[PDB]
Amino acid sequence: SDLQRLKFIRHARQLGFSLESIRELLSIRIDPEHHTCQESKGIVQERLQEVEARIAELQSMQRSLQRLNDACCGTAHSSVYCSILEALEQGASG
Amino acid sequence: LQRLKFIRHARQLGFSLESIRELLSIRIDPEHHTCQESKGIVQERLQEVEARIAELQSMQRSLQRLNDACCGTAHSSVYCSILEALEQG
Ligand SMILES: [Mg+2]
Ligand SMILES: [Zn+2]
Ligand SMILES: [Zn+2]
Ligand SMILES: [Zn+2]
Ligand SMILES: [Zn+2]
Repeated sequence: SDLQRLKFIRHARQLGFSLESIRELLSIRIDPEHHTCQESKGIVQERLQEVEARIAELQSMQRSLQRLNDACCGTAHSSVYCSILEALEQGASG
Repeated sequence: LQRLKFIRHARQLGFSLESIRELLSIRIDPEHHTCQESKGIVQERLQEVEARIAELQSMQRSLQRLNDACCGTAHSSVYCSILEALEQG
């Protein structure tokens, strides 16, 4: 139905599939007899790898930011002594 | 060259232009700023990063499940579990 098609698209968009990938998934959807699991899995797996890569990138930043946070007292203490500034002057490892 | 190095490091952590601007002001006039200010800027960015990680991990878990159930071979997509899952959500 029209509602089911939108539901299909909605679910794919919720997983972050690109316009290109959703178009391909839709093509498979209405013409499955001429497509395979290798094609559908490839679409999913490529998106999966991009998501995991982005998570790892963010986690690296998360760890550095966490280290920056943890070393600072976070009070009225004069910034002339702030470890955050010292760290950023040296690098981005936190 | 140091100001540019500082900015580079801040950029590597994803700080916004606004946050970098605030950090630079603290850096140049530290005697009139506090650790509370610098830590707040760090926490705002850290929380933004953690929020995005959480959103992505949610997608990752679902995608991983879709991946694992499919044979990924010449098997006709008429039987594909990925398409079935997408229909259901
Ligand atoms: Mg110290
Ligand atoms: Zn302090
Ligand atoms: Zn500090
Ligand atoms: Zn299969
Ligand atoms: Zn399949």
